[PDB]
Formats: sequence, C-alpha cells, structure tokens
Amino acid sequence: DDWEIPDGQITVGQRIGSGSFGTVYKGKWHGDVAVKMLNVTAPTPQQLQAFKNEVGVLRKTRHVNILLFMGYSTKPQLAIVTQWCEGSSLYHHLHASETKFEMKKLIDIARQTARGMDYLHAKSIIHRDLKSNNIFLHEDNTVKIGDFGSGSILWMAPEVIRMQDSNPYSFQSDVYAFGIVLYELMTGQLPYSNINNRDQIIEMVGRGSLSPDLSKVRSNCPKRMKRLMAECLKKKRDERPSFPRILAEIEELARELS
Ligand SMILES: CCCS(=O)(=O)Nc1ccc(F)c(C(=O)c2c[nH]c3ncc(Cl)cc23)c1F
Repeated sequence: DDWEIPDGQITVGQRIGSGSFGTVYKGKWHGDVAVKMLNVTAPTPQQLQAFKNEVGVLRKTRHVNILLFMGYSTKPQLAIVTQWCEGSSLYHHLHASETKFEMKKLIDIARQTARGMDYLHAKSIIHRDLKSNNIFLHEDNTVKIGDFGSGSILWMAPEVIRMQDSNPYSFQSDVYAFGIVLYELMTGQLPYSNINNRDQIIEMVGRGSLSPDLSKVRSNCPKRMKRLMAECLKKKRDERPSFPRILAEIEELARELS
C-alpha cells in the first residue's frame, strides 16, 4: 500500500558503484538487498513528490526479469531498495570476462530480455536507456533488467540522437535499444568498435549513414535471429517491430533446441 522502510532497518555496508541517477550499496534487510541512494541531501517538499511519483511507477513492475523493487527509504537519504543480484551484468560477460556463452545460452538471454521489455510496455513504461550494462545476470542464468525510471550513445536510436518532435523517446526507441543488445549478444561485441569517436557516431548514426556491421556476427547465429536483429535496428522508427511480435519470433525460433 505504502512501501517505506523506516530509518534504521537497512544496514548499509559496501559501495559497489554509481551513476547520474545515484550510488549503489549492498545491504542487509530481511536478507540481502541493494540500495541506490540518490544524489540529494535535503529533501525539498516538492522533491518528496518527484521521488514518490517515480516510485509509484517502480511499484507497478512484478516479473522475474524485471529487477525486484522492494522498498524506498526517506530518512537517512532518498533511496530505492531491491533484490541483491549475484554474479555480474550482461556487459561484464559479453566483454570483460571472455566467458564463452553457447548459442543456446545467448538466445535465452535474448529471450529473457525481451520478456522484461514486453512486460514494461504492457504497463506503458518507456525504459529509455536499455543496454547490456543495465541487464544484471542474477546467478549467470536469470536476466534482471534495471536502471529504469552525455550518457551511453551506442544503444541510442537516430531519432533520440537527433530528436523527433513531441516524442522522441517511445516504445520504438526502446526497440532499437533492444537490437543493439542483439548485436552485442549475436556478435559478442560493441558496434563501431573500430570507429572510436563519440562525435563521429552521434553525427553519423543520426544522419542515417552508419549502422551496425552485421558481418561480425559469429558464423553460427541462426538466420532467424539475424533477421530479427536487423528489423529492430531500423533507422525509420515505425518500420520497427513492437514487442508482442518480438517476443513471438524469439521464443518461437528458440525451438530448434540444443
Ligand atoms: C526496479 C527498478 C529500480 S531502478 O530502476 O532504479 N534500478 C535499480 C535500483 C536500485 C539499485 F540498487 C540498482 C542496482 O544497480 C542493483 C540492484 N541489484 C543489484 N545487484 C547487484 C549489483 Cl552489482 C547492482 C544492483 C538498480 F539497478
């Protein structure tokens, strides 16, 4: 009904990391949790509404691939509480571990990711900033999608880079985001890897003249999964697939099997 954790109950220990959002610690509260304490000292009364309006959105997410919102503090600092996750994120795995993932295991991670996303949309939540860094792999099996509610241009649809008019952030923008995750998964690689220049990419992808190189997909990706990708990466936004049918193709190609 109300989800506030009164001062005292969370035992904050260890500083894991941060962001423009906030700073994230591990912690004890009826078991393990994570606490993202916002960059804010004195809560201005209109700021206690910014938060509780952002919280009312967070508590409309129940689902196994949507990070588990659990509670919000007020009294030591504005903060969001959630499940503690185990292991490391999709990014860490696809880049600075060198973990071989089999085609089987990679498709599943894509399946579980678009499971998160279709749910959020069914709920009318534009994520806005999906990427492999904000997909935490709990136990190295279960996708948990978080950090919803410059920054990272690599997952940014051309219309976002540039800017539509009345939108541009929308269900579709979330969809190009999802393709770039597909590229990462199905090439094990960040795109524009050879062209390492933020300005170049911002200017060249928004103008419609640089798009991911699909020849770097591992020779053993299915051709269903490869065509699915290039649909999502469409520069024209409304030619893009929306999420029901994205979640169809993936589960429905997943058989095959091993
Ligand atoms: C349910 C959506 C809440 S969120 O959008 O604000 N995302 C969010 C909120 C609070 C958090 F602490 C975190 C977060 O980064 C982690 C949540 N669980 C984790 N487990 C391990 C690590 Cl390393 C980080 C986290 C996080 F991703």
